[PDB]
Amino acid sequence: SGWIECITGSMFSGKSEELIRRLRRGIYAKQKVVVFKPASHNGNAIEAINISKASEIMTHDLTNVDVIGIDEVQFFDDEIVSIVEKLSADGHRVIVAGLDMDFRGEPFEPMPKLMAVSEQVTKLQAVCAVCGSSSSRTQRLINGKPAKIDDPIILVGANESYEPRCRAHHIVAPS
Amino acid sequence: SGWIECITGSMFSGKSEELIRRLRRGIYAKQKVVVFKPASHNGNAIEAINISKASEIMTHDLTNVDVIGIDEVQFFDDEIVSIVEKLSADGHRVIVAGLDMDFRGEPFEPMPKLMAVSEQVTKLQAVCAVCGSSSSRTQRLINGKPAKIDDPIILVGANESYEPRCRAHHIVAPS
Amino acid sequence: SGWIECITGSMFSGKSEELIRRLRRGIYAKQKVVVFKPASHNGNAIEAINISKASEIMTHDLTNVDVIGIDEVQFFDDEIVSIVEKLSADGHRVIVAGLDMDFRGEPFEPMPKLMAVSEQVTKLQAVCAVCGSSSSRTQRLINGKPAKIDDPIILVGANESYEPRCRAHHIVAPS
Amino acid sequence: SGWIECITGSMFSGKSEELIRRLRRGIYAKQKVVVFKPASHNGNAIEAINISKASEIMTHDLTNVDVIGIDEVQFFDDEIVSIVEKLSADGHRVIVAGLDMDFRGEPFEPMPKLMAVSEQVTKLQAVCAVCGSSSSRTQRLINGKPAKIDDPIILVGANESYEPRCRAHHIVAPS
Ligand SMILES: [Zn+2]
Ligand SMILES: [Zn+2]
Ligand SMILES: [Zn+2]
Ligand SMILES: [Zn+2]
Repeated sequence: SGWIECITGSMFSGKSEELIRRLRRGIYAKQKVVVFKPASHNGNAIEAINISKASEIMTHDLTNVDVIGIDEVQFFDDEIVSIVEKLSADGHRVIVAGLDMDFRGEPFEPMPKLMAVSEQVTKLQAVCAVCGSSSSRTQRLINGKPAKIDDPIILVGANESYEPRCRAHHIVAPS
Repeated sequence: SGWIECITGSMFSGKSEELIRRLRRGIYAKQKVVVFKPASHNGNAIEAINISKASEIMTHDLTNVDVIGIDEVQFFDDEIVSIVEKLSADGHRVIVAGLDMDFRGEPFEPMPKLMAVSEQVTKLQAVCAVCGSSSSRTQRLINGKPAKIDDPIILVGANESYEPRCRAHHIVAPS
Repeated sequence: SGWIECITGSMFSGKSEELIRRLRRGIYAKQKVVVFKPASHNGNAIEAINISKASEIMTHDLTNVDVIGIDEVQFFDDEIVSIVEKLSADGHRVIVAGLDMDFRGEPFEPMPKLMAVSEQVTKLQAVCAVCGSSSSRTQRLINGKPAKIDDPIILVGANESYEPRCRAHHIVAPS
Repeated sequence: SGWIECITGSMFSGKSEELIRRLRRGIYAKQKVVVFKPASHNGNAIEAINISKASEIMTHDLTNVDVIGIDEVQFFDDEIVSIVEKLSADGHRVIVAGLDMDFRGEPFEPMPKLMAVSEQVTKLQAVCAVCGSSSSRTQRLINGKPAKIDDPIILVGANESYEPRCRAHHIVAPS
């Protein structure tokens, strides 16, 4: 039967690299492997498919596919949850990777529900760019200073950066 | 600084035992440790506190407490999330344990949000009572047969049982 | 088929508690479970067997046993390795728990070989009794002071204690 | 202070990829990172150093290096163990990756001792090329058939291959 593996953590934790590592094990086992993302060994290669909408997944013929990866799952909405549940019901090994929290430390839909329903959950940590300890947050900086709680995701002409930080060095500025 | 560790999995996965194991490490380190639950080494013992409401946690003086456990967190509502966030902000190591899903395979509030915000997440599996493989679900049986999707949690006079099952042997009957 | 799971770590890491947790999953799956150590749910209970010698394991009829635990494996010599390999070959789930290192930080036979050959390996950490960080060592103290590199395991009339410590607070005194 | 992380598993388990993933977290934290192997982000890149002998490690000036990777550690002998112990004593985060067992299922020196002494140990599994279950072994095939227990590592003109297999599909032929 099928199952779901969930890979999560902050922006700099290497989630996507870990997803690919797991998928490449499929290749060496002579399995057919695909990875969906927001838009090789002895002849066997990961088939990568760029998508704009979660619903696109079901338009592909996956009957002969053993392992299905889905990267950056926070890009999609709650629809991806039932898709993943159906795929694993159908007998596929499904591996999903995405952010646990945004820059504000707010949970990123739909990872919470995916973590709750998945057979396996791995939360990867990064390393704090301030102190070098294990980190769990992503610090957004705008013009050198911590982003404010109500700063929009998209800006025009702003100097901005992201870095991994531990809880102790993560700052969300007041609105 | 503080952090949150999340222990989750099905009813028969040993979540509570794992919570206690982690807390007892605190004891051997000569830390002060408490565990809250829904209602010892060289003199140092886990202080267990039975509570009916999440809000009770904040009525206790925890200033000198190093490690705070909270068991069966699915008993509480979303209020427990900000409490846990505050406690870890305050510098405590907070360890929460609770169910990931109910008998229907539906996510059990508030574990999804807690998993999303926690530094560490461990999903424990049990062993399937049918086939002996790793299990992730809890099968509810009423009068020998799989519970229906819309069966109430409380019954009068029903023969009922729970057992660990893998996805392949977990059955939710139609309504 | 069978496999071997290895649980290791320092004296105060809760290895034995973790072993029991895993074994109790067997019970809830209605499996027959035994645990060997150096010398219950719905009728199904862990059968505990106290032994002086590794060779005793093979004198017991284990044909109907699903899960075999062996605690404190550092008590036994290298003979336990082939026994464990045979048991897992025979189709048993074998779970072994024991110390990784002694008070000197020296590897404790036969755990290194067992870790190398096992399908799964879990190294548990404790909490440092000095600083509260994750610990990997056991500090032996004799008359208040770090034990010396060539201090014997057995003493007469000595004041001695053990506590968990991180590498940074673990001290082995010169001979 | 420093510590040692050990990454192990069979030939097709992705050990080297996991090593690189961990090292790249160092980069994003603005740490100085090097990787030794048997013979980039915002200006910061992993410095890779090809070596023939473990003793070469100590001829490099590592005083300003935060994280030290060592890949394919089974290439080196027991000398690498004290080198790694010294480096971690010196305050470095040391990450070692290497094979747990050879094609015969025999422990590969010096990984057993490294696993015993390290703070963290991760054994990665691959996927069985026969049955698709989790695998822990590497099957060596010579002229289509399982390699014999006493077949040499080096051959002239032999058709040979390696594939990941579970214990149940791993075969070592009699001598
Ligand atoms: Zn920090
Ligand atoms: Zn089953
Ligand atoms: Zn310490
Ligand atoms: Zn197989």
